[PDB]
Amino acid sequence: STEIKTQVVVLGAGPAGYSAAFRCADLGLETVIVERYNTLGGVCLNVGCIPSKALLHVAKVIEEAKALAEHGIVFGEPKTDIDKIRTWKEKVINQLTGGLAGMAKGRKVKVVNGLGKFTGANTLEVEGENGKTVINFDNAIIAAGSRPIQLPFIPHEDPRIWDSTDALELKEVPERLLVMGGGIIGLEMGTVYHALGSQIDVVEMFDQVIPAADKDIVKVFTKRISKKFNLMLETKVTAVEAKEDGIYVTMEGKKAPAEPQRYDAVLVAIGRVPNGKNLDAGKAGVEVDDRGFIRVDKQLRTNVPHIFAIGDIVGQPMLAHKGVHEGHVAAEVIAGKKHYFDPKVIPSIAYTEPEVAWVGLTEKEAKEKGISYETATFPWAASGRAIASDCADGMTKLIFDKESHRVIGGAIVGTNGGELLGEIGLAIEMGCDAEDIALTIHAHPTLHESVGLAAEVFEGSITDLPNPKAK
Amino acid sequence: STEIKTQVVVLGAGPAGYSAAFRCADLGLETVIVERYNTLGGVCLNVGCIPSKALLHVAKVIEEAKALAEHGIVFGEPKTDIDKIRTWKEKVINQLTGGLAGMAKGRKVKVVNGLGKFTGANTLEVEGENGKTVINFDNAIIAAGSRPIQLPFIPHEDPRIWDSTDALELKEVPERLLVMGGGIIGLEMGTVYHALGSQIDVVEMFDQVIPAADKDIVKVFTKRISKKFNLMLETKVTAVEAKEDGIYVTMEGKKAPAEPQRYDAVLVAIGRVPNGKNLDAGKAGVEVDDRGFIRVDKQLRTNVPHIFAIGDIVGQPMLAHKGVHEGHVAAEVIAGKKHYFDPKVIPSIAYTEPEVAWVGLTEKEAKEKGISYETATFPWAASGRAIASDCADGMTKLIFDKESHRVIGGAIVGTNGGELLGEIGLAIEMGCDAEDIALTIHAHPTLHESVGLAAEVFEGSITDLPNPKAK
Ligand SMILES: Cc1cc2nc3c(=O)[nH]c(=O)nc-3n(C[C@H](O)[C@H](O)[C@H](O)COP(=O)(O)OP(=O)(O)OC[C@H]3O[C@@H](n4cnc5c(N)ncnc54)[C@H](O)[C@@H]3O)c2cc1C
Ligand SMILES: Cc1cc2nc3c(=O)[nH]c(=O)nc-3n(C[C@H](O)[C@H](O)[C@H](O)COP(=O)(O)OP(=O)(O)OC[C@H]3O[C@@H](n4cnc5c(N)ncnc54)[C@H](O)[C@@H]3O)c2cc1C
Repeated sequence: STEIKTQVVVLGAGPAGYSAAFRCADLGLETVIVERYNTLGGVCLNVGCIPSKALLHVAKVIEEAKALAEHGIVFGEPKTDIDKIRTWKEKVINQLTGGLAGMAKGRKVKVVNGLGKFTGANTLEVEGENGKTVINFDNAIIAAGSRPIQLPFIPHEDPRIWDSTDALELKEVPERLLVMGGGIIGLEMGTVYHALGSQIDVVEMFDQVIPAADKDIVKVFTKRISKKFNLMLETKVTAVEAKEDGIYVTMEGKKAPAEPQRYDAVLVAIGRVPNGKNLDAGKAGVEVDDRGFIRVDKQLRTNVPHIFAIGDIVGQPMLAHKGVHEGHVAAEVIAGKKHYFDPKVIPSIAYTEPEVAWVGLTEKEAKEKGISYETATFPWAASGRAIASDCADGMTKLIFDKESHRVIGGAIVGTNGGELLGEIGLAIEMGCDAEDIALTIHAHPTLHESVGLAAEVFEGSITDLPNPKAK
Repeated sequence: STEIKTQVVVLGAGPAGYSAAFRCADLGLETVIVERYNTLGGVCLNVGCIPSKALLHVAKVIEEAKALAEHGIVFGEPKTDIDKIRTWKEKVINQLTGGLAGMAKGRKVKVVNGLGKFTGANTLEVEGENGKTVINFDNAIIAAGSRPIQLPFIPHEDPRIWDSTDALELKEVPERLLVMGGGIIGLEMGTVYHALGSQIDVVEMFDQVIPAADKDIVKVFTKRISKKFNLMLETKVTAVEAKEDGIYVTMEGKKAPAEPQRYDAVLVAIGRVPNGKNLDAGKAGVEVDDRGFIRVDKQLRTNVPHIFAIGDIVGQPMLAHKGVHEGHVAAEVIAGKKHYFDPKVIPSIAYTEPEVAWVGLTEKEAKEKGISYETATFPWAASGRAIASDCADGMTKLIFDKESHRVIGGAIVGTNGGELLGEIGLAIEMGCDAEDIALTIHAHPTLHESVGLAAEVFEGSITDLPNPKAK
């Protein structure tokens, strides 16, 4: 065995973890990062956002190429080699995980391979293949992330029952695939496999996919994917049978078929739960809650002043950008700076086609916390760029506080829609009002000028559309 | 003949004109718009930005499809029908011009077909097929736009010598095409024709394409298109001969070939000049300058208090978004409101592949008006989204004022790069400083988060990069 000592040890090397660690190094702190897997970057880099975007990019080009056929460019069908696609994806990932190790070396952050668990309130041991390493620390940042949900009546040991990780290994292209969960992750994998040939069924208990998004926004999305997928909303999987020739799924609800359906694979994309209970947090005084989260305060302090928690392990939303930013705050706080983590806004994007992107308050949220608001919408059907890009069903929506006229939220549905959120997130943060946005000159013809036009709709000054607001 | 009377007559129905007209109608003014061609929307809609986007979209998918070949999706070569591509383009345009007429009717803006010229300081006649219509007006908005430059030693009567209009009719795919002018318009048509098969030569007097954009930005662009085009910088066309088997072009300068080269067509994309001298502006008191522009003030007043000018006919930049905004100000001013047109920022975008987009001060501009500044760059090679989208050469650049820390400019080179300008234009308008941007949470993985990352580079807080700034 062996024993070492530093100021800061970080547990987990996803976006939250290594962000904190690198920020610690840069603030002149002595840092060690503990990670159980062979590479850094955690879920996001290895089995998450990045691999997903690579496959989604491929799926998009395929679908866009095919659409050109009726305009005079006929590619015919792709000859496809999933093994090479898989190799590309692995190349993209390895490039980035290399950079991460590289930068970890440049910042002299020691990396330790093992599963780490808390010994005492100042001691953490990692049992990695290497040996038993005991770590003595002044400060600890817990960043151990989350994992996919499993149901108990489901045969999760059968290789045809997939979690997201399995979907992204791109083992095969199932002829008929069931997606359990009309959430973001599930809808994205649906998009990938449909491009590659799979027939897609989605089963969702709620009455709309992407439950958190507004109704009008998801209405546009749904009218788009219901052409591609078989959507079974307000419907529920009651039984799952592993048979030789398939997975037999029995459903009940509004769209349930009478008989059990046979599928070649089933992706269970129900959600994710925190890894809070697996660190022996108890043995360092840190309190885990019932659901698995390690609750923290504006400074990312656990109930143990010198032990911090960041990322998915801390609560919704389980998004990468959240983790990074909390990681920075947590490092800065340890390094003495008086900083706090409280963003008024956190963006969310579904990178389906069309994309569904939103930030700030949704109508639902305001309609519930009793905020009085007005919305303004610009439909892409009136957008030169959108028509010319053959993506003319989409809308940009801004949500204003009706007496301050301040922008409190925004949403997009459309191709490359997610790239419009930067402007909206910035405006909310800066306290912009409709006039500020409307009078900013937006390039023509872009999609993002729809943001400014939405504002003009509010101001009742818009000319690119019939204008009922003024006389 | 026939004679009519209204409060406002608008001359020209491009983006500036119909914007002004529609804004006038909405402000309760009696408006007539005069346009010489059969459809509304002017150059931008009919032979400009829209047709260009349509063809550019097609070209992009073609190039993106072809690149998938080395990843496991092999489409092989497209069977192409330029006549159908042409029909598509004409469909996209007709849809939008239909909407224009429609909205013109809904706003009860009378449209008059003819070439209009100024009779007196309150009287304009239009000679259209229809007849002779004399128009008596209280106010006139001049929005007659610009036209492409022609050189005099060039045989412009030869159908193989093209302006942009000719390029966009997509008559044929020349085997060998010469683009005169490494400006935006020229570089974009090069991109279209290369996708459809044309061999491309560009000849540019300056030492870089897109002269106005920063060196470091265009460096990245150039290293990309120099793989596709034959770039002849610091080179000049001295002669052009119409022969049976081609157009023989003689060049001199740094990259000039010894002998004249034979080309199947030559696109002359040197620039555009104002239509200021063709309206008999003289006969209404309006003064035209030497170069063709109708100079105006912060309110878009000509030297004749009740006669306004908007759009290309007024000065650089000759961009559609400028025209629209001025058109609104001009209408509002006429309707009594005390409004002014002075934006601190006007974006520019080349919709090539990769895109080159910039807004606010460039390094050049500041290095000349003696502003002391610092820049921050984020290279896309470090971008997960960019790598995963197979577009990993690109950079986002923010230019800050070094004592206010305010953002004064920004530029992007990369795929869909133009959609990132909205955020940057807004921040400059709002007077944001690097911290405001850096602390705004940007979605991961998007391209636009490179904006926030560039700011973090400036703050010296960035962790997605080796950070030099912090010890
Ligand atoms: C399919 C999919 C798609 C996604 N797409 C997006 C997206 O588009 N945008 C977005 O923002 N987010 C996306 N996410 C969510 C995102 O990946 C997570 O929010 C993010 O990875 C959380 O990072 P983290 O640092 O908190 O945890 P993780 O990335 O989970 O990192 C935790 C690390 O700690 C390690 N670890 C755990 N326990 C121990 C132990 N005790 N000892 C040593 N090491 C340990 C784990 O191995 C892991 O590497 C996606 C997720 C999935 C699954
Ligand atoms: C190939 C190309 C690509 C372009 N791409 C972009 C781009 O991506 N982004 C961008 O912002 N801009 C782009 N532009 C520039 C943009 O098209 C112009 O800035 C815009 O059209 C200017 O609009 P306007 O109303 O000022 O003038 P115009 O669009 O030129 O409209 C003037 C109208 O007045 C009419 N007219 C002129 N004289 C008379 C007469 N005396 N009587 C009656 N009618 C008359 C003309 O027929 C015309 O319809 C592009 C231009 C070209 C050529």
